Amino acid sequence: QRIQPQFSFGRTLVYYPRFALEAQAYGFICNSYIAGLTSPEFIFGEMNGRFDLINKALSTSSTGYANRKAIFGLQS
Amino acid sequence: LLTEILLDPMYDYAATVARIDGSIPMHK
Amino acid sequence: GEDSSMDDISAYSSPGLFGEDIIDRLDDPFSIEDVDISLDVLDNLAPQ
Amino acid sequence: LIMDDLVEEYVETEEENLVEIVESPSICEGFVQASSQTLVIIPDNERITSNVLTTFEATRLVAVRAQQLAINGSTMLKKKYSSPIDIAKQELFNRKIPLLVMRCIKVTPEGQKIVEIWNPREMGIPLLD
Amino acid sequence: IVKQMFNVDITYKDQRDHTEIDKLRESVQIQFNFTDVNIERPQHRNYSQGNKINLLPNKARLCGLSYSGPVNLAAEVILTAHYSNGRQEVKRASIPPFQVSTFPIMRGSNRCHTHHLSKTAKKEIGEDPNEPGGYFIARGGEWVVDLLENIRFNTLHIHYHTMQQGNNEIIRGEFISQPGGAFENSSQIIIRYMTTGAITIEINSTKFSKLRIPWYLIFRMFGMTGDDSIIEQVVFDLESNSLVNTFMIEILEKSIHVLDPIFQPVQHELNREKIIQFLSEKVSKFVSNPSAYKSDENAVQYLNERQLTILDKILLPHMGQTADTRVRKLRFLGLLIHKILLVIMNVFPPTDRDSYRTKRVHGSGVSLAKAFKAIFNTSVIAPIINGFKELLKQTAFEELTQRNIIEAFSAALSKNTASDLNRSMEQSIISGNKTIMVRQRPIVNRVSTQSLERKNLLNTISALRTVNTHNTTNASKQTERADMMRRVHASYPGYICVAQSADTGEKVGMSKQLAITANVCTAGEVLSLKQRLLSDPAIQQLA
Amino acid sequence: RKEGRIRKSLLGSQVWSISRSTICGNSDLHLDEVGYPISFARTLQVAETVQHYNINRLMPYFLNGKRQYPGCSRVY
Amino acid sequence: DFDGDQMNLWVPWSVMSRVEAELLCSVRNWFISTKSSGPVNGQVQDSTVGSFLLTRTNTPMGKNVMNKLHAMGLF
Amino acid sequence: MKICKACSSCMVRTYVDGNIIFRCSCGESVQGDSQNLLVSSKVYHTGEMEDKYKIFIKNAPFDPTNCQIKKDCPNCHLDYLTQICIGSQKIIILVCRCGYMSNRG
Amino acid sequence: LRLGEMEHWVLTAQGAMQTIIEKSHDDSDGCISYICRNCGEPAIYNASH
Ligand SMILES: [Mg+2]
Ligand SMILES: [Zn+2]
Ligand SMILES: [Zn+2]
Repeated sequence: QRIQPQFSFGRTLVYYPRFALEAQAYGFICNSYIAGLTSPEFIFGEMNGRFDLINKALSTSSTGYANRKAIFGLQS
Repeated sequence: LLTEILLDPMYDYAATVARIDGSIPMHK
Repeated sequence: GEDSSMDDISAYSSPGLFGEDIIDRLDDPFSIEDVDISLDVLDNLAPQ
Repeated sequence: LIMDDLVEEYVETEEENLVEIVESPSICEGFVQASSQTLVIIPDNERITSNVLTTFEATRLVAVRAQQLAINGSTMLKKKYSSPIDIAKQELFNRKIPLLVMRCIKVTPEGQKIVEIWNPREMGIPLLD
Repeated sequence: IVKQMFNVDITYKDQRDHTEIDKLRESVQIQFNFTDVNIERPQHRNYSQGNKINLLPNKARLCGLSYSGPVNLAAEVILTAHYSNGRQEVKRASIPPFQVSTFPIMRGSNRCHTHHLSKTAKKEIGEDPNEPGGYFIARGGEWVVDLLENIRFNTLHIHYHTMQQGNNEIIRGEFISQPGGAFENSSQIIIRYMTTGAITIEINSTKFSKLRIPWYLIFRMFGMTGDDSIIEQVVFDLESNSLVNTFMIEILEKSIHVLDPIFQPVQHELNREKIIQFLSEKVSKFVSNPSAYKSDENAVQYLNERQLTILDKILLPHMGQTADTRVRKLRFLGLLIHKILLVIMNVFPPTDRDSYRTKRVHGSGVSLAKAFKAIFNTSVIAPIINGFKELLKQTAFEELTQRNIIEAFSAALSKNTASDLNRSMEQSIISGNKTIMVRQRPIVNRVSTQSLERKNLLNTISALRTVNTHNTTNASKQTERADMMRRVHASYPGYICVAQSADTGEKVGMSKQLAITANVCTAGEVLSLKQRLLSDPAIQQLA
Repeated sequence: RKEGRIRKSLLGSQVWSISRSTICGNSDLHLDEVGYPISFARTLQVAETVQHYNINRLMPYFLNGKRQYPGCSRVY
Repeated sequence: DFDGDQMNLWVPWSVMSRVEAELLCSVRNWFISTKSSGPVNGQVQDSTVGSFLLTRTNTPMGKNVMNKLHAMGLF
Repeated sequence: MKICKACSSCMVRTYVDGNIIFRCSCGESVQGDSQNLLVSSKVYHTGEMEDKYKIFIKNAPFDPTNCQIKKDCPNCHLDYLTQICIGSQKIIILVCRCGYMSNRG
Repeated sequence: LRLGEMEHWVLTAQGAMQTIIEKSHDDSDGCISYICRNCGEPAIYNASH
């Protein structure tokens, strides 16, 4: 799903108006990396960038509990 | 007593300005 | 009322989070408790 | 005096749902000693286990022979070698290893250990290479 | 903190009966206050008998010393002797400004010897000419007090009970109220909406702890015992029907008629005095006999007056700390209940736990203020308290002279302690741990600490610009919470660096960095703006 | 717990004769080969028993000692 | 990968362990993945594109050929 | 909600037996006729888009951060209007600082 | 330097032993224990004395 309006009621960022209908307000990045993202495009990209960093850290710990439980159930 | 003063930083400052003036030998 | 001699020293530390009083039994989803990896080689978990 | 570095606390929250008069004799109960077993060797024509050594069994044979060549020095290799590992490996490949593979399949409650004794010199040898 | 907040009024009841006046007397009121306190620049005894020559930071770092400035205190002690038949003998003593403590001094602050020294002097004194400072030198290591990210005070935080454990509760609203500037002690009130229909108000402060009161009981403690007035205070109007007022009115009725097990005797009571007595009995310590004291009218009066003073100082102190502000406190509490019940309607969503509008960053001054008030209490007041108790044990009360009083006051702060304010402040600086035991009590240290790893000046500056939320006891359980508080929030841009974060492990998103132009404000002149607002013709006051 | 007797001391162990270092690429090594620095090779040792078939081979190791590589400093 | 990873290395000294290590735990047995039943190893990065460049038909210069000296140098 | 005329206290309902008779803790009773028989009610998809956003709609033309569109206001003929989106129904409301409200909201 | 639970699991998956014996006993706290075989309790044995 697109970027949720978390800044305020109906706002995704301070750079966009409340209940903005442009796709850019909800994460649609128009530029490419070689062109250079703008300030709000970078913020939306960082929200996705951090959200991938969080998933990695969860992945190591979440699978660790499952791996140890699975090993002991099956090792014998 | 000396170990309390020799490690005191203002003694190094006082020493280094005496060396500049030449009041004390450059080495120790 | 105006005494502070046996003031409860816990209330001196003002609350930092919201639900500090709630004991929660779900384990932390970021702990390395069940992952037997050494502390020095924690760089092996780093991304790239 | 701020101590800090508390020893925490530990909590276990689960349940283990593990689903003629009598008095105290000392011989009817007890007996921590287990009854001595008798070895029943399955006849060579009734053996149903593989006639090819597993990589585990071949590795165990080579390791045991190499250790015994490290303590002893006697072998049947015409081609001499400088390492006990090589001597044991070639002894296995040339089918002159002085070891037997006992495969145990039973523990009968009557105190009966049923095994199949397999000769590595007559068995197939895995890859190991 | 030392003058306004550290006032002592403690009464002891001896059993010493070695003289006729000793038998006639079983009471003593110890009362004292400080009006003098100043931290001066660090000093060092060069040869254990010198005149405390100046201690420079490099001397502290090299020799493992602590770069701490001595604390000079002066106190006025009032000793009152209480006898039977109403007699009252008072002994007053004034203590010269004495010093047994040192407070750690942040390098670069106005009490640091390198505060205004020239860059060349810093160069030849052994210091970094270009570094800004902002760290502490304690036991051979440099420590940085980080920016502890704290929720906003005087703000109603409403969150649904989405913990999936102990779900006998529905939405909860907490309100930490601070009487004024950063250093005033805050009292936290918690409003809980329950499955049974009750609305319980719990106040957590010095004098109160984990005690849950029905809302109408707190309301009618201050008069206004009529249910009509309470419902009008919450819903603001009983005469405009609406759909929202109907729901709030019906659920407040349900809460009013709910029988709680603990406050049964005073639940139905319309007598203000009886409720005040019941709460004073339940919440005040040192009263073990619930029936013996009741037969004495003056004991009842003392308990009632003390409880009323406590409730004046503890319930919404930012609303006021005087009895004449109690009705407006009731109005504010009704407003809070109205906001919580509005949020229940799904009319408003819960407070964003990660939005930075409802978050504050407390650094060095505030965190050290809280740690210092706790440590000063434990390591100064209690020594003095026990010393004076033993002094009364040793010597007849009118027989105490002026010199003996000062001997017991100063000596009690000396023996077996001799540094413990400095040592405990150092321990708080070094640890920064979110669980410490002081005098065997599991409290939390709100001082965000970090060892000064001088990998480069960029590392040092980034460390001194770091915002930590610093998970406390009852940390993040396995839920969406551990993920959301690590995500880049939509309020971050411009204040919190959207990019800077740990890229590995538990610390991903846990430690935040100030943006390049972001700054942390100090407390402003609240009095001037409040006076201007009150003098504004466009604003109609509560009255 | 993880630091307890069972999970730390029974299900795992601290071992001797083990080395740890950063890894790096060497395109001139076979897939079944690892590049071991000589400092670590002289630290870790291999226990070879002395028999008739290997006494000639182990003599250069014994004669070198700590002075030259390949060598040895321990004899049982 | 080589971004700072550290890996343990211990050399067996016991004859039983040494016999075991080369016969049973050698990496040749882990070439085929137990998990997926397919190969684990192969060409990565520098050689996956290197194998394509070596085996492609036409280079931007022309036909992808080399004289004897450079064909020998490949070996 | 029934309040005691003398005690100013909330009165229980006490449906006994064929009628509704309110009772206070002071023992007073006031009974109830006709319009007191509504015990409980629930209306679905109601209480939304009227009472939740009335203040927000009223203040929207004055909010700098609200999105605006190029559309003529019928009343004051301003070239721009304030565009408002509320609810899971995504109801679009155009409001103006002159009080024009698009009759929706 | 530690051979934790996961290293033991991997060696067990490889069916190793011997290497597990070597590392966990010979290159670790490997001792030799005496049991009475009659009462099952640890017993005292010494060859020198
Ligand atoms: Mg790596
Ligand atoms: Zn009544
Ligand atoms: Zn208009």
